[PDB]
Amino acid sequence: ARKIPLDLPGTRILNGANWANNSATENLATNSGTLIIFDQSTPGQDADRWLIHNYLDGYKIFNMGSNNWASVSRGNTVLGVSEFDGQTCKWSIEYSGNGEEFWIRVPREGGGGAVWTIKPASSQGPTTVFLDLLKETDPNQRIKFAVENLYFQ
Repeated sequence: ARKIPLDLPGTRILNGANWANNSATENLATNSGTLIIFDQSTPGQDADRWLIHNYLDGYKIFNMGSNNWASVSRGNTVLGVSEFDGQTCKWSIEYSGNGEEFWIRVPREGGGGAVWTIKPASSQGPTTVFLDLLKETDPNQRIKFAVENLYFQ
């Protein structure tokens, strides 16, 4: 509950009422990562289901449908990448102090890493994940983990 659900591959990642989806690329040329889309609809089998596991001093976040890891992009966004990279796929997961909400943060020595920030990309959506400086009162930065056979079945 202030507990991160590890090794539970049916876990949904929520911001508010929306949950995170990811899909494997259909592009032919080399792809640098796919968007993490927050909504209340799921695009493909298991696209909304995530596995969180320890990785060194942090965590790795894996999508069961896309076979991608959530990763720090070079453009201050969070994208799903098809191969694990320890330099981009490790996250700090820090309890916010409220409820069951957490911040998912770029690892940074001394703290202060930028955090997952769920925002519409345009007035027409979609709503995706950015890496912005932490504002402790910003609802768009608060992440919750909804466990299968608890909040939903």
